[PDB]
Amino acid sequence: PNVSRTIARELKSFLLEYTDETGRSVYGARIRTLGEMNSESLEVNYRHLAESKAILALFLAKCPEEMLKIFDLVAMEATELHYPDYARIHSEIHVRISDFPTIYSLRELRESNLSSLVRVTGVVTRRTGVFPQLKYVKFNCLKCGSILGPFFQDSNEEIRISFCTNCKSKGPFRVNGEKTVYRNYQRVTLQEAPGTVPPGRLPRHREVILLADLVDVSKPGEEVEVTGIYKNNYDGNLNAKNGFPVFATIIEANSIKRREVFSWTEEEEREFRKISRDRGIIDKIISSMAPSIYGHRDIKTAVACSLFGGVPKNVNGKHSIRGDINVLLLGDPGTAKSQILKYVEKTAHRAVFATGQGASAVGLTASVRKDPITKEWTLEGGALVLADKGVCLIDEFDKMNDQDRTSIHEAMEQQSISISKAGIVTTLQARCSIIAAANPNGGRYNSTLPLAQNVSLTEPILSRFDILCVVRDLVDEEADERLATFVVDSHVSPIPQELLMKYIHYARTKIYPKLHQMDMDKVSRVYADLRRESISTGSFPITVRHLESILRIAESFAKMRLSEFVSSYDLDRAIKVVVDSFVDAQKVSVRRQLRRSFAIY
Amino acid sequence: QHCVAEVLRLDPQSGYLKKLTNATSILYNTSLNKVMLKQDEEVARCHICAYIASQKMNEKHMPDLCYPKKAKHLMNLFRQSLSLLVKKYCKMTTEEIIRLCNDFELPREVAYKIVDEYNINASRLVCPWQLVCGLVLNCTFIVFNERRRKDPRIDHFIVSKMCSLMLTSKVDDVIECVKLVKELIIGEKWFRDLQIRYDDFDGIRYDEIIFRKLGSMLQTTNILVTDDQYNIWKKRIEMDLA
Amino acid sequence: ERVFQISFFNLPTVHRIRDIRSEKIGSLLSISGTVTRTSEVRPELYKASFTCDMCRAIVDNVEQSFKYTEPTFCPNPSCENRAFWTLNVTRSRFLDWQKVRIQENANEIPTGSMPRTLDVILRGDSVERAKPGDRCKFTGVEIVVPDVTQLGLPGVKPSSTLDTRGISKTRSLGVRDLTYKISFLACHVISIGSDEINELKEMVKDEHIYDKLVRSIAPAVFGHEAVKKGILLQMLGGVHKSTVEGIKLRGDINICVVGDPSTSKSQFLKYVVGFAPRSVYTSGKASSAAGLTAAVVRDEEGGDYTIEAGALMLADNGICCIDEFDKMDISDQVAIHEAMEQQTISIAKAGIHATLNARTSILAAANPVGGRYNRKLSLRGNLNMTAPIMSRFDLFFVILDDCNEKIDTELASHIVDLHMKRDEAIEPPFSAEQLRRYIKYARTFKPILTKEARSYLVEKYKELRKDDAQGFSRSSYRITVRQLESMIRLSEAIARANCVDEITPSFIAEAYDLLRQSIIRVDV
Ligand SMILES: Nc1ncnc2c1ncn2[C@@H]1O[C@H](COP(=O)(O)OP(=O)(O)O)[C@@H](O)[C@H]1O
Ligand SMILES: [Zn+2]
Ligand SMILES: [Zn+2]
Repeated sequence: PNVSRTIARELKSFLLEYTDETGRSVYGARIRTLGEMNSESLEVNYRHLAESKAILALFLAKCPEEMLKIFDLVAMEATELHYPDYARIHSEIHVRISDFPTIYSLRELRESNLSSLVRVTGVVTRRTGVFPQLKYVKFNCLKCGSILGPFFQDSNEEIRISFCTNCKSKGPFRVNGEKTVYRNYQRVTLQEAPGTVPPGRLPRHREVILLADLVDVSKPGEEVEVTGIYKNNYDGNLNAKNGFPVFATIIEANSIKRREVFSWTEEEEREFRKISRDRGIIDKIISSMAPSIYGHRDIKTAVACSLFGGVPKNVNGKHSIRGDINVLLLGDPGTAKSQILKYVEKTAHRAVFATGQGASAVGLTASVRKDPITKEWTLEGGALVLADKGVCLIDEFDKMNDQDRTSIHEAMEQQSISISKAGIVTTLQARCSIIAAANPNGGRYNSTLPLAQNVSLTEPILSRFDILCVVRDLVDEEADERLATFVVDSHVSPIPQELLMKYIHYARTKIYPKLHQMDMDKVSRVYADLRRESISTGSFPITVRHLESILRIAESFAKMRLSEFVSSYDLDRAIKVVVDSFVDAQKVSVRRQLRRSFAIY
Repeated sequence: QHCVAEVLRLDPQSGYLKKLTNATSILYNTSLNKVMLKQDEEVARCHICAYIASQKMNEKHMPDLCYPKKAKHLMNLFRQSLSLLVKKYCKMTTEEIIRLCNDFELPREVAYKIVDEYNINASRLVCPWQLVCGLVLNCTFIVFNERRRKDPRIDHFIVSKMCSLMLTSKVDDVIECVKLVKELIIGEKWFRDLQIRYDDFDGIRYDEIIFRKLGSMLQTTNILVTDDQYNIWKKRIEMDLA
Repeated sequence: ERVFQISFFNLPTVHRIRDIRSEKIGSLLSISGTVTRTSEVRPELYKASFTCDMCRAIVDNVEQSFKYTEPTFCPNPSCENRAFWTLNVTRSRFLDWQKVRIQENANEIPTGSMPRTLDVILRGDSVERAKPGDRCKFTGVEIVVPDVTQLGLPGVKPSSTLDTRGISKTRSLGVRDLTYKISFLACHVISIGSDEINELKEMVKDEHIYDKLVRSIAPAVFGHEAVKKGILLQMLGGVHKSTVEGIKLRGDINICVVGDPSTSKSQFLKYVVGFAPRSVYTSGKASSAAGLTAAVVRDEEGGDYTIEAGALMLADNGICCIDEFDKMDISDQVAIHEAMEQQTISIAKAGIHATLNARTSILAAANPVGGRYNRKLSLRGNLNMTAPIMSRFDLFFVILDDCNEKIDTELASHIVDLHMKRDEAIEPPFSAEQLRRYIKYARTFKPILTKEARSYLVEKYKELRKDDAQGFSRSSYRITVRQLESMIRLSEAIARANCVDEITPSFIAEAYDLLRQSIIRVDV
């Protein structure tokens, strides 16, 4: 149809004089922002030109891949009157659409619907390539040492020439990749939402193509809304068709999203400092850390120290100190052990939920792995590797063999891995924060024995844990009265977690607050004190490991408060923590240490 | 649109350019809308498109527009869908000698002048290869005096080029080809305009030759060399250490 | 503007797949079988244009069934080679497609036998009436198709060749080999395998119909009421929606039992698989998880892959009755754990990833280590299966025997009376017929709590944990909060079992006494 005359003038009328509220030319903003941005794309809300006139959508629907022809050129028209030499730079424009109401599944597609506007739902998985393919073509001829002019390529074919401008010769032709111009092409997988596959049925799957410089706007595990068109694929080698002569189908999709990049502004950090300096945030930290369970405050506090990370240093590049904090929990499975760590995975920055064998992301090591695509040898590392700045969670630490244990040992020992396999040798940075859990032998903790005697762990990696917290059966009435009430009300002051991760994102950047040697020889004093009081009634010692850790906790709380340097009356908190850490870690014989080592409270 | 403006502004090689890009747009549109018009390589698809768009607006020109098998096919298909000098008495055209002049990448104005010369005075001839040979040679010697003034390696390369473009091992005939046209074309106002433009006057400037010939000794026969010459020759021996 | 479909249903005769020979060709013939797969909708070549290779002359016709390759006639025949052609896509008509894989049913099978299978293909608007893992009764005509799989086989092989006799002077023989399979098509298919209002209005008005429904569900088997009760609430599901975050629940419930052999555990399985709408009996041992869960194709028959109909993927809104629990592998219990932890699954192979969903409610079968369950030890040292899998279980049962002669005598009486062909010994309140519709009513009743009730639930859990106060006696598996959510989903199930909305403490007191009874004591 040659009604492109009326159609073009009236759609450009739409494009220009569009007014909806307050006489608002909404798309002038779009185009001027585009030209500001060196942008290649532009969006147009379907609902309003559909409100005005819908046989727009009809002459679209009959052949929408031919409805394009006026609109891309119209973009350049509006562009150059507001941005000369843009057409010089950006050779061509694509467009985007929004707000289309019709819905189909990935299964509901019928022949009556294709070659028309299609709008689906699903999930982007198995992302492959951002490969380049052609849009402009020139050549290297042999019978003459010269070229071809510029040529646009269709949506559905290769190209080949036998004419030449010098003569009608079908000489050997070859493309000049060393001069041609290209664009972005993606092949993408797309699958239905399993939260709604009805009873018994299975979910179908499809394949998707993504163009227009919109590649890598997606990642595995996202809910997506591609609106587009639909068609077959005459990809040659088709006369070998047994059965009936029936063909695949493929989408070309234009619009794309991810619903169904954390950073700090001026006021966002203004308020951070405002609240950090004002009167002891930390009670409200543990009030707002993880309301999954009402639970208990002590281990929340321990892992709050584990959150922020302290400060590492080296004495001129030697005698290193670890700034980042470790933890270790244990106790009967009847209570919530595998909850808040996954919460923390949801709440941190560059956290991970790895695991041992079964329902794991990776095997907690690094290895020369294949890839399903084209046998790409790669070097993945355990989730420890991923958060060399951050943290690595684990559950069921016990359930490990020789080497998967030696690895974590190496990590908390020298903070670096080594590999001696496969024509490749290397070390890395494993300065990660460790968290874990495990299960005691016999459900209950066996209160009447020490730790390594009760649980069958080994010590040398056990020593790295500044904290080793434990609970057991909590047996009184009030335990029931609170926990049953909460767990039923699940189905019958504290600050946003967004603000809290944005605080740590603000914290690991800026503050490296110091400590002033003002009254620190009390360290030397109370250390020597309790290091003797230990032998006074106890079996095992306490060692400088603990002291170093208390200092790391001190700077931890410094980063927490966000103060400029150490405060004295918070070393009380740090040392109290390590004190009542060693309290519960021992026999009933320690019951005298309960009375002795309280003066340091 | 780039390629459209390219092939559309390929015709020269006010309302025209505008109406013709619009024409090709809606033409290509109409041709691709329906499922009726296929197996048409885009290799060639903006040419009788442009010819009929010439046919449409107001004035059309059969020459210099189509400038082949399927040219006719697609036309109907769309239109339904809607030595050299011993050779005696040779013949030539506009574009034959546009080629033999454009081989030096000379402008087209000089070529049009030789064409006018021909089509007025190609009447009483024996062989036009001589006349046009001499013509384009005395275009080259007049416009290319600069590069030759500093590069005497040119005059051998150029004469060798036109010696074998017209397939001879003997050349003194070419010498005659130059001096005879120079005897002939010697005194026309346009030739005059070119000589004031590109300033040969036997290959030498005016403000020099008049003192060469009126009767002077101030006449500068540049046996000596200019100052900038030495100013730049000194750099070659500056680094003589290496 | 017109294309059509037709079908003929309610034929008199059935033929199994083995009951089909080479004389029913082009014949309507009704078969019934079973499904293991579906496949991908791919719209089909009904009509399609072509065009001259030397002009725009289009032909809007099609060779349709097979021979889909070449017309001859041109409108303007003047051509050097009018034999071959071009094509086009749009001046065309299309219609949907679908493929399944059809399978024998168990109740008709021979010895020394596999469920011999073969392919069937659909067309038109009657599609979407397929389904995996279900019996169906098809009807269509004995469509067939070429094949080369049948090579390497004995005897002689037909071959086609044009004639070169009577005409002469005109692989040059143009020889094609021809050898086929006997697929099938379907004109129409159905899913094989009122005053009921008054029926059920009369049944509901009683009070001890609980006990009736209890006792009526294994008259084939003798006693062990707990089995009856648990199975009767197993089909009943708990409300998985009662959250706000979108983090969710495994709304249904799960079961297992223990007992020495020479026991009637498997009778219960065979019952419920002989009753259940959706179910399966399987090994417990002789299985890879590639059998339980779905191992899938890698791009075979040219077209794309398709998720296999998983066995354990099945039991949507139902059960996977599995015996022989103890001899399970390492990885299968692993996979099971992954299946139970969430109500979701993740799969991959050849780079492909999956994601599925289900709410499976397992009942299965324990086998102790030596079989002998030492009554004075705890559950764990005898069970031999790791903690998380031993956990997630709302329930455990034990069935162990002893000398009681009065009752043993009547038990043997029941057994030997069962060797009286179809005797009246199983006289229930009623049969499976009304039971299934009663279930389809009751599954969706959706009960409600009250403040008095939950306030009493709390104090009763207090007393419960206070039995772990002096636990370790009447204790072989100890207390946690799994137990209380288990109890709550059980109250949900049991109020649905009552088909009434509001539950009271008296009804949950049955669960109180139950879990009080679910456990084992030991010696001083
Ligand atoms: N205090 C609690 N409040 C609510 N739910 C709890 C509580 N304690 C335990 N749970 C539930 O019981 C489970 C305990 O699991 P966990 O002991 O972490 O398993 P594992 O020991 O294998 O890691 C949790 O998933 C949690 O949902
Ligand atoms: Zn060539
Ligand atoms: Zn023809």
